[PDB]
Amino acid sequence: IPQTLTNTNLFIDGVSFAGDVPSLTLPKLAVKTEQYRAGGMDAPVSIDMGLEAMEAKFSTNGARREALNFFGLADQSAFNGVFRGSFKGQKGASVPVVATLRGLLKEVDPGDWKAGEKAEFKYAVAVSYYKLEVDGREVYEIDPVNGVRAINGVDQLAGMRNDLGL
Amino acid sequence: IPQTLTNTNLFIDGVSFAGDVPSLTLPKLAVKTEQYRAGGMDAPVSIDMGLEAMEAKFSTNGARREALNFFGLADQSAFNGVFRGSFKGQKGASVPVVATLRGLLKEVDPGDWKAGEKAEFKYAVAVSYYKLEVDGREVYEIDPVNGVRAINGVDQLAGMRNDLGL
Amino acid sequence: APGHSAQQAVATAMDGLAEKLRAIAILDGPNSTDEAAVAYAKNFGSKRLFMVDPGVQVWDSATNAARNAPASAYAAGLFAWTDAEYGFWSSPSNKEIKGVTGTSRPVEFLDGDETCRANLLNNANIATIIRDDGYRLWGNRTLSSDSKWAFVTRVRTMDLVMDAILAGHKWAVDRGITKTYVKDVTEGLRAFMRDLKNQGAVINFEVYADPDLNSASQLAQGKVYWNIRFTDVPPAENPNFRVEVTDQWLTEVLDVA
Amino acid sequence: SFFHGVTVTNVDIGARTIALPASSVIGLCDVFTPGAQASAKPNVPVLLTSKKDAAAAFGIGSSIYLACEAIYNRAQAVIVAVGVETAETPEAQASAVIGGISAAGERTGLQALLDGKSRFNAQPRLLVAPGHSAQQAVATAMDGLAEKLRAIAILDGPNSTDEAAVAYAKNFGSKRLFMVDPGVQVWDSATNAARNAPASAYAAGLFAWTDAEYGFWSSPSNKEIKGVTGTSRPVEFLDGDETCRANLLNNANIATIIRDDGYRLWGNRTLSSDSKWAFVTRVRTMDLVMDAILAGHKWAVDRGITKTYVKDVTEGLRAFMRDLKNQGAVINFEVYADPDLNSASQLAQGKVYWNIRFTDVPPAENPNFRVEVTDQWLTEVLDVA
Amino acid sequence: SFFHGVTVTNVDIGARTIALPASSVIGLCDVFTPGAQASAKPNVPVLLTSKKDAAAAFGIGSSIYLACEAIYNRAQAVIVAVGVETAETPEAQASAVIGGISAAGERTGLQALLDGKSRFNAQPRLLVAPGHSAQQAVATAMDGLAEKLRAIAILDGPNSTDEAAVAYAKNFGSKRLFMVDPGVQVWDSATNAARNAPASAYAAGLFAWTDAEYGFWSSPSNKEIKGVTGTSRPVEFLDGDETCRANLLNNANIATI
Repeated sequence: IPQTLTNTNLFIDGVSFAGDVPSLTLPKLAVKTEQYRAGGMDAPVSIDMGLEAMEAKFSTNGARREALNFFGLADQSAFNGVFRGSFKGQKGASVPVVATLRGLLKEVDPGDWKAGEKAEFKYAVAVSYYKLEVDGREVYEIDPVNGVRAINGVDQLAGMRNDLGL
Repeated sequence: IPQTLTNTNLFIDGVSFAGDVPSLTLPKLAVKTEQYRAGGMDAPVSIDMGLEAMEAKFSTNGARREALNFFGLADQSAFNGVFRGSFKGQKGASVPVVATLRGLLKEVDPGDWKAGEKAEFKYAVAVSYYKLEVDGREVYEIDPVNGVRAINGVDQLAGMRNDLGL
Repeated sequence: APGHSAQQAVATAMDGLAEKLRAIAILDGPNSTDEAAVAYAKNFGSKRLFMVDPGVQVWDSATNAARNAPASAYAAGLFAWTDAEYGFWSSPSNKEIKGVTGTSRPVEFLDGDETCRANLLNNANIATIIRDDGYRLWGNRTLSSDSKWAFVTRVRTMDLVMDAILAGHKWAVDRGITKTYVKDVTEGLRAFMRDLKNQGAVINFEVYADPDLNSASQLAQGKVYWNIRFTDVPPAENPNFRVEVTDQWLTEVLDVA
Repeated sequence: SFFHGVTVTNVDIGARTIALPASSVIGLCDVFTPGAQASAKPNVPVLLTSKKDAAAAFGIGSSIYLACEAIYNRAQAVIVAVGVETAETPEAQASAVIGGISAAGERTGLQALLDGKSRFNAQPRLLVAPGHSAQQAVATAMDGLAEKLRAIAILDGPNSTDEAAVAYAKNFGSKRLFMVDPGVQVWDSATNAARNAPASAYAAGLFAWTDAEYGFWSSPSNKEIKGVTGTSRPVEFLDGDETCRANLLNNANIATIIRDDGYRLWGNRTLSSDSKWAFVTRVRTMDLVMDAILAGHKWAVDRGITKTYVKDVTEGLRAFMRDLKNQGAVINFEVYADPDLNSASQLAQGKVYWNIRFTDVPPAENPNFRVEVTDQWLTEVLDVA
Repeated sequence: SFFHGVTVTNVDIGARTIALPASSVIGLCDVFTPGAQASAKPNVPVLLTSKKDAAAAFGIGSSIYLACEAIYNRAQAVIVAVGVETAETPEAQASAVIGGISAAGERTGLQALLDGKSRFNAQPRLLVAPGHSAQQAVATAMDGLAEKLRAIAILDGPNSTDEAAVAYAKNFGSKRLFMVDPGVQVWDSATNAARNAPASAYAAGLFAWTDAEYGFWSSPSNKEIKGVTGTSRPVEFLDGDETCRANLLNNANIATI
């Protein structure tokens, strides 16, 4: 049932960037693993050790102001932004995929201005909070400063929250 | 007798992904070796030291839900999934190659959403259990947490199982 | 059923229910004498029934005097504890009945076959309570005409193994049969089964989808079959310490050296 | 009633035997007792795909069922069984197994196996008659049938002694006949004691497995008879010619069963006066090669002869033949349309001829490890160095 | 009955002999008396892995069992024994041990050893016939068989004197035949007195041990025959050529102890 992504749009603070954003990138949600090899067994196995540093990145190719004006902002996690993306599907009805991500803008990379090529600024928000929804349905909600890694409702850290006494 | 792979399909939990899975990848079954050079001989030789960390990876290019909803799931080795692949063969009769692999989803990488290119999510299950069959015949069965590396029936760790007293 | 159990009627009810349940029914036979207990045990032979004869004697603080309990309550309680801190597949044979003091009849137990009161009751398929002031239970055996189901360990394993299977294959009891339905289930089984092997519960196993039964007719009518043949942990019982007091190592010491 | 849930059913099911599925079909003819459960009218060839069908079709404690299990234990193959109702005398038993046209209704006994094709497409490539085979009569019937079939007929000679077996083998010389003397001795779990089987069943079963996972053109000489334990007579086998009991039986053209507890078969040779057809590999190849040809040139047996008919067939042959060469079956070949025969007369009368001369894979046998314990490499080590 | 506890059983079990497990199998052919306990039909090659099997298979006081112990004491090896029912005359005894096809049923006597493979995969690499070996007939049979087998046949010549032994050795010259003359003298604890063994059993046993902890390609020349005490004739051995009894027997191609 071919889905595929058709169109994409990017918000920062309500301000639509319907225009300059030729690339989005959601934070690669990865676990920490640590290949556990130990007594009684050959071949490791790997363990949930917590997630990796979620970093998301978009790249407007316009001097956009509304994006540049969050860089190094004293209040880390002030930059909010929402990465919406419509997946078409061969049978018409498009699936809205939307990923709000309160984080810290971190860095800004304007590449080689060449007087004949889309300048293309770049950005890389060090994501703090991150909720990825599909068809208006929570699939992920990863909150580090709180410990709320919750796959579609069920909170996989509800058990460690207690043992830590949070 | 040319074989080659024709078509491929991917299961996660019974749910067929007959649709979005342009790439599968079975876990590269590798041994640990350790090039043994020692007294009385020039040139090493290499020793069975146990296997390497089996990791498998598929990559649906649709916001599929049924796949995303296993990431970082508290219960490592809850993600099951079966990687089926039909090898044609010039003489018609296709050889079913199928590789069930109970493992931990580990990580999910949605690449560059570009508003004009298959978004292509990515996945990388840290495989725990893994049984690869050919023509409905067990070729591999690697189980680390148990020590059951069994090439088509015969269990090559049956001898170390005893010495360890498992 | 504490006390209400000497009565053959209640015990029969316990057995029938216990079957319609797959639950070890813990009886307490006639507290008085041993001849009665044995005679009573011969009336049964039902797998599930597991009897405990010596009525425990615990010191009730309230009345400040030795009460007299029916024993079945303490057996069941310790059964639960054994399921937890040891495993549901480990017998409660040698485990300590917490609380309580003596019994209502001193139970003898020694070595060398003999008429050891314990050996007697544990050859009529009855569990007793031995050692100082009701120290512990004694008897993995159960009331069963069938020798295969002689051990409660066997029965309990064979039951609770399946409890774990069903509580896990809940999804498998509905759903449109697909091409891969048979395999989803035969693998799901190999998962739970394997895990049980890992944590000791069993020793090897074998699951597959019995072909000589799986048919178009049965499938159209929803049904389908599988085999789950496995082996259960034999509880070590009757260690035979053979000993010879020789004079071999005599010269090896003493003389000169 | 229809229970809605998940029935946990406690039932003894003693270990999946496991068996690689084969193709080469087996014409089984043994005895049994038609009871209430053994649903199978005596002289009616039934088809079997598993032990469950064997049971439902024949008394679990029937000679038929024993042979069926002896086959399945090795390979899940398609069997065509014929339940010869247990007779009394050896003469009556032998006659009832051989059968014939007799009852105007149908072909009884072994002749019922000729119904295998047209009934279930199961044209027996391997004929077998467990026990009913010591009798020279039944064996002669097996040979004749086997010819009218092109099927290796697997006999089991007199289980007792070797002199009898040799004397018995000298009575034959018929290409197809392939004998197995030592009656296998398998531990029947039911009675909990060493049963005594006729051996032919296990040979045929392993024959099927060899056809599959090795090739129909590979001998079953050195292959492991699955199931079973010892034999009914310890078979000797060593090196250096000698009177090695195995070497003896495999010089009277008989296959034996050697190595620990009936480890494996032993003998590619077959009962044949003609030395050319000494190897079962030769016969089986020459037969099944043609089975593959005909099952493929079905179209060629009708149709208006055109100018290109001769060529369509000589090329179609070169296709199947070539494929067999590719997968090892043969080593080179040569097909053409024999001119000195193809004529206007023969063609008007439908007929036409071709040659298919080819060579078959010689099974390596008798490796002669010549060895000399010298003192050549002595100075090369030890002294000083 | 099934005792549930820990049976302290007082029983004389005289010292684990201890023995490194070997592989090279031994074709043993001796005599015994088929009684009620010695469960082993005379001309049927049985397999043995320990003294307990030897006892249950042959009268504890049988020549078979004596040889079995003589082997085990050195090395826990796989033996293929054939109980030649005790005959009367030396001629009848010799003939009954040599055997042949005789009974159409099976190969009797030493020829029963050819059933070792195909019965139990125990193709005798070491043939041995305790005592039944002074007889030139049995030795010839051992040689022929040994050839039809590629197995070192271990003879024991006439225990008495050395002239007889030498004269006896000159009758052979067959590669496989390997003779051991001095009949070992071991202290039988049972009768409490110096028994007299034929030596071939101890040689074969040590042969097996040498194959294991040294290699099948290492000679047993200088290796220690476990168990046993003196011989039935003090063997001299010194240096300087001379008439050293050992040097004599080891120039007529005979091994001594």
